[PDB]
Amino acid sequence: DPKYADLPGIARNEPDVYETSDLPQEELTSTSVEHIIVNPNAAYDKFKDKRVGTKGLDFSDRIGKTKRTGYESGE
Amino acid sequence: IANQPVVIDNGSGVIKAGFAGDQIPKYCFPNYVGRPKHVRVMAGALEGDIFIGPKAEEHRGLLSIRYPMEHGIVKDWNDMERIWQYVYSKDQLQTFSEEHPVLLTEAPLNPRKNRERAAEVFFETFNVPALFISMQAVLSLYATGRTTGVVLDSGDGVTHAVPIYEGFAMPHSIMRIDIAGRDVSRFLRLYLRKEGYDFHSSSEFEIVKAIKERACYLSINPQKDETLETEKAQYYLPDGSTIEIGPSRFRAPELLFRPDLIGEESEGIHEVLVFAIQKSDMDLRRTLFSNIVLSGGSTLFKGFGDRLLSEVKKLAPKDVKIRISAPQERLYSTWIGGSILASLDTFKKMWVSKKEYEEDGARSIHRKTF
Amino acid sequence: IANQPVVIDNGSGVIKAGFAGDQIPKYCFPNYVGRPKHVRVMAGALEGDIFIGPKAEEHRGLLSIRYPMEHGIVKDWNDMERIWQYVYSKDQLQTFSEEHPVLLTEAPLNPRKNRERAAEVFFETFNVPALFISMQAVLSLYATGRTTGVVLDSGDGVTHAVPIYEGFAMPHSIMRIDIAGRDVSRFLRLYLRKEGYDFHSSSEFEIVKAIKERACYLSINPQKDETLETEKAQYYLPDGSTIEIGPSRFRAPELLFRPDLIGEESEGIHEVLVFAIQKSDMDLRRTLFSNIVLSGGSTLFKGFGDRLLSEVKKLAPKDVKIRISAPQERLYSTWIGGSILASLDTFKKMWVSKKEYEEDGARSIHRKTF
Amino acid sequence: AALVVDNGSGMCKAGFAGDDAPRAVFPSIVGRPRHQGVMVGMGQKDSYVGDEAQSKRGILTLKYPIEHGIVTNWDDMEKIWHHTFYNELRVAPEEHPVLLTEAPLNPKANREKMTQIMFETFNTPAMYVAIQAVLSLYASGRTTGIVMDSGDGVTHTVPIYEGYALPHAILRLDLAGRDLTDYLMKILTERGYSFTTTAEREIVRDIKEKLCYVALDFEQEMATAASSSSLEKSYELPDGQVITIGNERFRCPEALFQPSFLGMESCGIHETTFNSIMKCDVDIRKDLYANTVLSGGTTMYPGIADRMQKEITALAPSTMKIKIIAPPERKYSVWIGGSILASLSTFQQMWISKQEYDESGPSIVHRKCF
Ligand SMILES: Nc1ncnc2c1ncn2[C@@H]1O[C@H](COP(=O)(O)OP(=O)(O)OP(=O)(O)O)[C@@H](O)[C@H]1O
Ligand SMILES: Nc1ncnc2c1ncn2[C@@H]1O[C@H](COP(=O)(O)OP(=O)(O)O)[C@@H](O)[C@H]1O
Ligand SMILES: Nc1ncnc2c1ncn2[C@@H]1O[C@H](COP(=O)(O)OP(=O)(O)O)[C@@H](O)[C@H]1O
Repeated sequence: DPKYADLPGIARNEPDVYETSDLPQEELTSTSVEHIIVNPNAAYDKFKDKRVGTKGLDFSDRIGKTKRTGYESGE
Repeated sequence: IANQPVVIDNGSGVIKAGFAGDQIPKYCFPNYVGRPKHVRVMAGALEGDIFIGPKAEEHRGLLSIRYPMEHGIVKDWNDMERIWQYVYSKDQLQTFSEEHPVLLTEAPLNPRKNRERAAEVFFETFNVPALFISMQAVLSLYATGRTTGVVLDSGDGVTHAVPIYEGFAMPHSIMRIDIAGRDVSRFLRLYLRKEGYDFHSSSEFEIVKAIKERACYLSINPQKDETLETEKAQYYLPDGSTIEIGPSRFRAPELLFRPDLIGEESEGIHEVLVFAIQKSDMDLRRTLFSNIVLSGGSTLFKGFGDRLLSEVKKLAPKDVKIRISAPQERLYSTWIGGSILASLDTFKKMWVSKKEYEEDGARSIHRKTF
Repeated sequence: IANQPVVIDNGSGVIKAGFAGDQIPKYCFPNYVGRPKHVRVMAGALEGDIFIGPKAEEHRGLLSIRYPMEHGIVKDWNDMERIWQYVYSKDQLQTFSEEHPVLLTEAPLNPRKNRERAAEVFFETFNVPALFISMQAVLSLYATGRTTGVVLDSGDGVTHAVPIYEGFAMPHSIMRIDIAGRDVSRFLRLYLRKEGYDFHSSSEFEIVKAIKERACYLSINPQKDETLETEKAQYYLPDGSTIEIGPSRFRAPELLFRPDLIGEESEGIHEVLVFAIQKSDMDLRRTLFSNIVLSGGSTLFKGFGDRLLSEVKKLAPKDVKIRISAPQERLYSTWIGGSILASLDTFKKMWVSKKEYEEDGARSIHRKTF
Repeated sequence: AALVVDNGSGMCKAGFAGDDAPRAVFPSIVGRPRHQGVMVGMGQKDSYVGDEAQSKRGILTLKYPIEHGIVTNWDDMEKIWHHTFYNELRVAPEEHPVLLTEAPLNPKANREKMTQIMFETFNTPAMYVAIQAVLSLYASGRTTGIVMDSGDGVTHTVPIYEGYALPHAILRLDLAGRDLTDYLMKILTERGYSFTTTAEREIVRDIKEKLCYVALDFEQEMATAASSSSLEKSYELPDGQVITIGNERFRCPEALFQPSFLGMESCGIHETTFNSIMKCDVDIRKDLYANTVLSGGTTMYPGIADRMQKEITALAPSTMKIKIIAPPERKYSVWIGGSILASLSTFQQMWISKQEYDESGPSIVHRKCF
């Protein structure tokens, strides 16, 4: 504004930002899906107490005693 | 460490994150590595040149977005490290590796080099005290509560069926295919070029994904619905501009069962699952039939599962009842299963200490893992 | 030098200058080379020809004025030198090149030769120890505060419409037109000649340019108002001669958008801007519609922005919100941003020292230019 | 016997079945003057076909319906075709079947539009359209080979193994010499050779064919050429202007080797072809290494085969020997390949007649494509 005052060639009456007056899932809805929550804390506390024993569950290209099984020990 | 374990839903195309004590991942985002395709001289643009989150989620037409997990297998690990640092950053966790137990995800029969490289990061650069990374199938098992079943975990760019009864592995029956929805989106831009739409950018590929996740489904009849007259649904661009569709929206994921269109041999992963069924035990099969595990966001199509039910009817014998196990938020389902697994206290033997990595590393990875 | 930097409001038709801290270029005057209308061989004529300001604003039917920079192409190098010395004199600068830092501003489509030759004069005849060459769109953005934007300028013949988001140097986004009010007024006086009004001398045409800047507008219904019978309001010259204008008051400027009868079938920068839109991407385009900046002096017209608004409204599709920022001091916006850039500390390192120019020269110009 | 009509992206070529020299060697470009207030010049055409447009190139607006081969206004080229008949052979299209050209990844609507023009408009007794690369390999005399086809509007490497469809590796690429000419006139503009219209483009594309070659070590050759002042060769143009080109000659084709110059978000031509190579069986790709079929008239360049060869050779294993197939007549081998292709026994049965089209509509284009 003071610059506009001090500058003679600068005219006025200008709506500066000239603009355009602009004015302003289904898979679950199938005949066969059953999307169910496991109730994370419920199933978690359930399987949580179920201890799991392991004893060197080792398998990668390991030769000796052909059959192997993960979580070897018991708990 | 006695801290909250970092639960990362590291999917090939959708890599989310969070913690165990939280039943919702708070740091969800897909796979993306953007590098500015434009020079910047005048001040006003922020830098880092590897943008994750907002910058990448706003300036799509400026950053050369990379999807470093090539079929879930990344070789530009450096970028992933920076994304993990972004996770350690203020926007996601403000924590350290040493400060928390960590949990990432895995795919079956990956190249050992990737696992080794990842362990190098998390135990050399990052220095997690106790950590273990495993299959997404177990996460889904927690998401279902089931223990018996053929985990059909088919994400963004990987499709795999994991047959496991009562928590007992059967790798010979377990199959894995490193191709999925990402390629159907690739095929979608192939449709674009079929009708002349040179939207080659990764951002343009995201627009393609927006249509994929916006106007696409599965018509259960192949030629009976393909050879008909299409209405050519006018999709609205990131400008809202009209673009028709054609039969494209439903005939695009057909390639997943006839890979010959892309010049590939396969059967349609469900048939590979039927092969796994054949690899299993006769009456124990029926259970797995009823164990219709649904995983990977690529499964989101109207009539998708029903088309696969039709596939079952075309290939499975009578009365071998199948039972759809749908997840609500399939992507979070995996993460929440990981939250359950990470929240397991007994994880002692299940994790891998940092000193263990210092003892053997690779040998101890592949040793302790399957 | 550690002094007040000379902030210059450069230009092919209007070149002004001032300093940092000043809110206005202290001495506002246009670009012109004022030579006499007579043979200055005989003594007692308008020799020297260094007629800037009151000297040019003194003799009217005695001066045949010239114009050096023609669409960013300056050829009257020595005439520019004497105009510089006029500025360097105590009427405009009151100091020297050695005594104060100098800032140079440019636009695209400028050959390196102009930059090199001007830098030769500025570092050899004049000797700026702290000199930098820059753009003008950057300065207009500085004045508007924005960094993201479709910056446009309306100079004497300087018209670049480059969409620049966050100060990103995007040379492939360059869409520069080298024409404005200059030739517009030239064929507007041709219309005057069509109705009997000859203006062949420079000053004789400078009065016509004063009309261009005074009694000329944009009738938003160009062919409708053209088909409508005009009334031809009478203009009064410094001589006071009655001159009706009428349709021609808006014909030649509306002819910019509709170059139909020019021969030089130009565009009307909205078309060029749509081409720049195509260069950008819909995600960025949607934002940049709202991010449009105007500059220069030819923007000054009655119904200017609104006519161009109507133009793009006829161009842009639905649900496309466009906003075109355009203050009142579009000329000074460059100078304002020059003072802003002068206030930048990076700019101190951005400038090329005199010694640095002596070391490389042209390579230093085009390397340290940005 | 038939009508072997080639549709060059730049110029044109045509003739009957079995003709050796292309008859319609003229610019496949459209042009019209500035239809303004002036009257006609003793009565003349409206549209200017090729050489007519080439003749009075100073005003005739050199345009193209062609968008890297994609014809927008089919009326243009069809009138050109009518006149092309009645220009070269003066034969009606109804007595001889026609033969046309195409490029992969083309929207079928283009070819169907073309087809209906030939039947509804031209009433051809039979018709056919095929890929130019097929004619190139036809002229070579092979069936197994990676036909790197390169028109001056588009580029598409065509890997073939005993005349078999391998479109997954075949990739269209809108790489035009016109694009290089765009960048070329742009860099000329900053070299003082500031020119704008398409007439300038015609002259400089001929100059591109005159001295624009392919170097071997672009940066090293660039530095030496910067030092080799004699290499900056001159040529006094048709107008009084002269030129200066030492870098420019090879500086411009590096955009093909580096999309960075244009920001094409692609790969360089050599590794782009290698990417297309990577989509196949590496052991049959061995044959393709031997089948280095360099085709397309836009490959007539000095020092291009060794450049490309060396690049992919650096990408290839030592045993994987590159064996260039590139006759200098490959430009004509397109039309001549079609001309001698018309003389094929099976091809005299392989046709699309009037009732064959009419009674099938545009649907017949799909199976009658190749
Ligand atoms: N001596 C030369 N030097 C450089 N380039 C050349 C030379 N001779 C020909 N060319 C290239 O050949 C191109 C024209 O050949 P081309 O056969 O590709 O034309 P076209 O119209 O694309 O034909 P079609 O569309 O049928 O392939 C020009 O772009 C030019 O770059
Ligand atoms: N509606 C949809 N249609 C097709 N694909 C989808 C849809 N929604 C998500 N996807 C795909 O599935 C992916 C998410 O599945 P996810 O299991 O996270 O993949 P990954 O584990 O490989 O990241 C997304 O990256 C997306 O490509
Ligand atoms: N009211 C007006 N109407 C038309 N043109 C104008 C008006 N005011 C200024 N101009 C034009 O704009 C020019 C000033 O803009 P500027 O950006 O300084 O031009 P340049 O950069 O070419 O000197 C003047 O030379 C004149 O041609």
